[PDB]
Amino acid sequence: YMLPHLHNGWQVDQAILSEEDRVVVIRFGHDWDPTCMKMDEVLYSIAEKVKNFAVIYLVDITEVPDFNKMYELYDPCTVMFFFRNKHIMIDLGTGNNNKINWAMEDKQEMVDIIETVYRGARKGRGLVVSPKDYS
Amino acid sequence: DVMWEYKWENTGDAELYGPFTSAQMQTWVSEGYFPDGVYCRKLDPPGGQFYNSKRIDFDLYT
Repeated sequence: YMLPHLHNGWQVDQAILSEEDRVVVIRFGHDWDPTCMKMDEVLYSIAEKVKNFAVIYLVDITEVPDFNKMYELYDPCTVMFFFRNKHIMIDLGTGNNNKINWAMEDKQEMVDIIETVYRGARKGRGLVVSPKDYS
Repeated sequence: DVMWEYKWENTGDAELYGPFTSAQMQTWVSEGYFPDGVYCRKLDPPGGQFYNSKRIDFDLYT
């Protein structure tokens, strides 16, 4: 019951474009990467829980480098959020509102973040605050 | 439909306060009753995890 993967820019475009009522969660990185391994285990374990309002996709940014420049994907692991084709920003308290770029292994915490993104974006917020301050 | 509980300190001993609507929490926020925030969580599901209300936008759950 693995997480779905997207294998080119075109597929990523279609996936971001295809959800009217769910957050599109994208993990940019590589399966082989340790940070990605920890983040993937979280995403895998919450995928069923959030499936009504979020879909999660994994993208290998070697196989799919299309967005590297666009979203400055220079970290080992990057989770980003999209709603109705729009990049949703989250104030995590880190100074960077564009992405989660560390493996947070708190399962419920990740669920709560996704739910906040969904609830915010549905009400037209392009920026939302994370429930916990990450320093 | 969402419901909240909160405590003044983030400790295992602090009193928790009955079920509240999101609108109720929002009114209390805007009226200055949580000037340093309170430690709140949704009542469903039971898991919990308490957050400082200062980071919670109660208007998102209305």
